[PDB]
Amino acid sequence: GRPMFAVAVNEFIRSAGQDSLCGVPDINSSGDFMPLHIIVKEVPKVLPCCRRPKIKRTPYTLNDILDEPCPNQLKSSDLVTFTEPLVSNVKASSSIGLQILKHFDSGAKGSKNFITSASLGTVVKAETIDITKVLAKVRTAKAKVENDLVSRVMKTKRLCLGLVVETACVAAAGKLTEADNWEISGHTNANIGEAVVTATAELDKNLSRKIEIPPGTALAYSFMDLEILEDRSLRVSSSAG
Amino acid sequence: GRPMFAVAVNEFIRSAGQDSLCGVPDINSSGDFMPLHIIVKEVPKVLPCCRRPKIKRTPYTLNDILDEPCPNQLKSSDLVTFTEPLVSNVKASSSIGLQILKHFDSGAKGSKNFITSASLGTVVKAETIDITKVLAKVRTAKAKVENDLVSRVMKTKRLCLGLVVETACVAAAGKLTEADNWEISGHTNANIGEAVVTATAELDKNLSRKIEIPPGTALAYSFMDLEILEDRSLRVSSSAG
Repeated sequence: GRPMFAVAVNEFIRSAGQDSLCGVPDINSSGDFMPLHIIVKEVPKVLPCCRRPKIKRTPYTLNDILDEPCPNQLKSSDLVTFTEPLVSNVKASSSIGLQILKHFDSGAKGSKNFITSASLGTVVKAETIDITKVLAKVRTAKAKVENDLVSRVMKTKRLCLGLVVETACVAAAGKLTEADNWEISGHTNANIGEAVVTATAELDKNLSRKIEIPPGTALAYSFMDLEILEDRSLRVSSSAG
Repeated sequence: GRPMFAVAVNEFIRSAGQDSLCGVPDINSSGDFMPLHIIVKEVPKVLPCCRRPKIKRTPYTLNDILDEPCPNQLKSSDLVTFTEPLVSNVKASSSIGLQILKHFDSGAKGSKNFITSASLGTVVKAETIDITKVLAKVRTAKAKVENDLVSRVMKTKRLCLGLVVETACVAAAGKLTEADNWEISGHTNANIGEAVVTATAELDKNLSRKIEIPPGTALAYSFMDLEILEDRSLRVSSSAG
């Protein structure tokens, strides 16, 4: 489930060829990785900034963080349509493979690999209506010290903020989410509601698991590093992941 | 040159589909990114572990760092043969594009993109003969406090070490390097000495620059994080970049 979703996510990212893309961690968290949402990077307390930071969802958006409002309207358009499954092999010993084996109650009966097949259908791109206006607000606004995330970020040096600016999602019939503020898009001829991932034991075709990826689910996203300066002003920069 | 090499590197990495791969920064540094070489990650003093670390070549290898020797023999084999050029577009405003424009003395005469074409020929994979034996030595050996890199790493918390374990290189007729300790490989039917990258002004086909990538040049590599514990013992872990 959560590992088989990661298979879908990794497959899309490997096919897209964009280095900046980050994977969405689970289906349940999808809504937290839409444009204008805020993510946090916290570097593990054990490691001395010698490990990649851990990226964590938050419930906040940019407007929860700015002293003055800012345009929150988003748009979505079709990005790619996969007409064939994305096929890979996962070794049972890898992190993903052990996670998958957890779902097989009696084990995989000696299988050393899982054959994974991800049918993604139509994937769409969500983004702000006018990224220029949002960047302009970042130049002009200040951070609300009232905000608890803002306070914690300004007092701690190990909390770093990220601003999601673009998200690749599996298609939906209408609005991708109800919580975010979407322009009314179009009813294009696309594949909706058929995204599915399967994993099969290498040594038993009848030993498989399968998850549906619900319409609208975010698969991957790109974000900008968001710095809060000591005078509460802001600055965004392009990240790499 | 250095930007057009980065075009080659990024093209290979985008084609390979391995998330762990890191790009070699320049042709001149290639030898420092072969298996068993040591890299350093230093996080910028300005950023509070909120930026990706900067990866830096060093002149050291694992045996410069261990108290006891360790097998240093490497092997190489053919990985992929590109039969067609890898074609992309670089915007003149991007970091890579401005770097490329520096090489055009009078400017690009208003061109907003560069058409880049990377002919990589046969790319080979360099790796240790027996990674198991090297990991075993990492489990058993200690770090030489005599070593200046070792001392600096143990006293500072912002210096992190990396151990290169696999390198993708453009093919060579014989040994990829003279400095490293290679087994004698094979004289396979491969394309050697034809790797070239070109960039052309979008608005003038007669305005171009071109670099040759010398046989044996490392393009990308994967590394393990190498930790020195307070008791001078060691530990490696898989990285992601």
